[PDB]
Amino acid sequence: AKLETVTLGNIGKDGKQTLVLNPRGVNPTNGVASLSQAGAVPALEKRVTVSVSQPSRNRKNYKVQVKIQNPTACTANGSCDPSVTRQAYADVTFSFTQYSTDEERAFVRTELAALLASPLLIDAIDQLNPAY
Amino acid sequence: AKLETVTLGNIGKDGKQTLVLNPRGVNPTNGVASLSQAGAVPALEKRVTVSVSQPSRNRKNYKVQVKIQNPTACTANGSCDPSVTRQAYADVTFSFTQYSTDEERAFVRTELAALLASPLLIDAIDQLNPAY
Amino acid sequence: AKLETVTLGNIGKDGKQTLVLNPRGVNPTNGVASLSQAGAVPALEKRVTVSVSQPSRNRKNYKVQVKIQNPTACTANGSCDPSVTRQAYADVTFSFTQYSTDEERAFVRTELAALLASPLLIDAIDQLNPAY
Amino acid sequence: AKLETVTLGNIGKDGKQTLVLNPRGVNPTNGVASLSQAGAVPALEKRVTVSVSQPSRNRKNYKVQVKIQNPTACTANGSCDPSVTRQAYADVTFSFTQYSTDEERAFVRTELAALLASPLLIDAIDQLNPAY
Amino acid sequence: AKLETVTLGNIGKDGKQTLVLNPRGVNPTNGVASLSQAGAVPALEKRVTVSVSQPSRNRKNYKVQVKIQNPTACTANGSCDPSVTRQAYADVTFSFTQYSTDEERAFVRTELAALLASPLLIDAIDQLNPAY
Amino acid sequence: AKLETVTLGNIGKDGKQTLVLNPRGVNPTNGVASLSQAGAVPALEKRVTVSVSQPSRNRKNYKVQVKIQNPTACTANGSCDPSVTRQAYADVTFSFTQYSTDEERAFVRTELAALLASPLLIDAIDQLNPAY
Repeated sequence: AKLETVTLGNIGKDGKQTLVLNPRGVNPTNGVASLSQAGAVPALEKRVTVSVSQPSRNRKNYKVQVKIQNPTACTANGSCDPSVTRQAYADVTFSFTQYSTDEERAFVRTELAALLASPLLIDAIDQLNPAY
Repeated sequence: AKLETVTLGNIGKDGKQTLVLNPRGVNPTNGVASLSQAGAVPALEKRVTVSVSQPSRNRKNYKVQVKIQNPTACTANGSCDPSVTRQAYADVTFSFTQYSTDEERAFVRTELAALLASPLLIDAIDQLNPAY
Repeated sequence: AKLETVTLGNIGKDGKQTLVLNPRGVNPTNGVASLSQAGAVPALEKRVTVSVSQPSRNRKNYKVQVKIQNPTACTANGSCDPSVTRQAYADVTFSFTQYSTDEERAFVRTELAALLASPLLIDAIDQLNPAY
Repeated sequence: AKLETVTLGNIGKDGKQTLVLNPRGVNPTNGVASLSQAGAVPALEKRVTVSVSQPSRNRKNYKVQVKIQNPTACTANGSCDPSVTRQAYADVTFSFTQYSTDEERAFVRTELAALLASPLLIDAIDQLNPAY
Repeated sequence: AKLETVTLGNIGKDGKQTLVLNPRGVNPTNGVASLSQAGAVPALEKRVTVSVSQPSRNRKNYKVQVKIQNPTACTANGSCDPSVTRQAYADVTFSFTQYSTDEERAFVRTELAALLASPLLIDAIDQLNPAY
Repeated sequence: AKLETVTLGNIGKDGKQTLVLNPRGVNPTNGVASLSQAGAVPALEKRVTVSVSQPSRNRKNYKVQVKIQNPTACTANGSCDPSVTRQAYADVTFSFTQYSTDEERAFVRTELAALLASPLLIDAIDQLNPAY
């Protein structure tokens, strides 16, 4: 996953928007990759970062974690710089056995995408209805 | 949200498998739909569970939570022992406030579908080649 | 009361408005039904929910409770998303004996509607005058 | 509010009964009108009481409270014993702030009159068939 | 397993009666679902109650249960409630180990319904006559 | 009243299979009518046993006890003689008072068969789907 700029799309309710994730770098002090759209004023921007966690003396498994930050930045007309008055997010953790293969890990990755793209979760997220 | 049979296509590293979930009833303590996999034993494998919390606690926010359970077998016995041994799994939480826009929630959802289609996230999971 | 969408009307001071209550679902963790108009941004919306309480080892009777939420959502022109700066409500509890019949329960239900629709309460609610 | 004789028509499961209340005086401790039912003994049955609180406590809000008392008899004795035994009742509170709009208060009131006319609330009370 | 309205038929001594079971939801502290009868008075109802339990450690097995059914109502010399005595009861549970087949489960369910219909039990139960 | 061979058709998931119980006399330990499946191995696996008792001094209630056993044997890798690994069964009882008669017994056993055949129990048992 050697970082490179990737444009993501089919975004939003209609699946029409795109976003661009430009690597900013990888933070060596915590094992976290970071890419963003824009970035002139980071507080106001959408960001995606990924942690890397390997098996260890105190870790039974390894992880890939994606942190998704989606702020809403507002200012009233007549004023200056906007500020974030909402922070929307997602927190995606993948966790796997050291004896697991690519196909099995991929099932979890693609099951997630296929299911989040399915009505059960589309409604759980857009309508926020109780499972029912 | 509303539960109905879910068919998930284009699954796995090849993008060729199909999974079928059966959301047949919601847990009274956790608000969790049991998305059983099709097949009496396979149902326990590749199982997913889903709950949508309400802003009923002093956080004043809510979370849509999907838990993906993918334990797998290693060589079942003639005694009808499934030999389930190893496991892959994921925890994905969304992680919004009460004033959030449905469109923004949709972006977060579709952005993840897009991230799961990108080498920046895929290589780190299927080939376990992290960001750099 | 198998939930279905119902339009309510003769609403407001003149008895002219209507509202639509679309089931969102029933929360199995607390026995509470929920329906609303709209819902894209739940904090800002009118909602009606109903609890169900049955006789028990620690309950002498059974109840039907209706919770009515009527927020006032405001933003100033030139800004963004409105927020609620008023929460108006009603809390309606019905409670009955296990030996009571439908007619008796209906008397309480229709007595309430007939009386809330009568000047004694119309003025108690719109004018907020002391009983006098 | 202002008290005068109240006639409530279209009462009961059939919508055919008429009740008559007599709001003849307000309780000095609770601010409660005694809406006596017509008839010296029937007055005690199907009795309703009403009070409008003022924002005189550190809540800075107020409540219109109506209490419906519908105890009923089972087979009076020749000794002139009314045999009142079983009871149906309701407590309805409105539950507004000092800055509320009269129109919004009217909506809450009329919305309840409308809810009491809907199967979503009726079936749960008259047939005791709750939401689902 | 959505606990929606259930209609039964072809029942009673001559197989000619019908019954609609109207669910009232599930007890939050007891996994058993309950379904209401057509009677107006709760104290007189013959409620159907149902549960599916799926244990892990402590039992490592599965259980499904239904509770049946009715107290007998009557009056004599004047009353208050036409009161009921439990007279007609049955209790059916299903039990099996983990990882069972759906066909195995189906046979136990269908075998019982067939056994109940069969003369050896349908007449033996009516008469309470041991089969020898 | 009499012991007889039982043929049960239209059973199993598809409602098409037939099971046959060969009579096996009486067990005078408990007054149990023992019947078992008509085959060399089913004789060892699959069986139904039944007893009926009048009230004991500790009941004032008649009892019917039906035990349905449908275990599955598996052949371990090294066995010649397969044995039961999955002991599936059902526990079926009835209880009636000393003043109950034919209709009380009839609606219970016929309502039970109707319940077993209902879509709620078909799904609750065959799939093990909780009624939520």
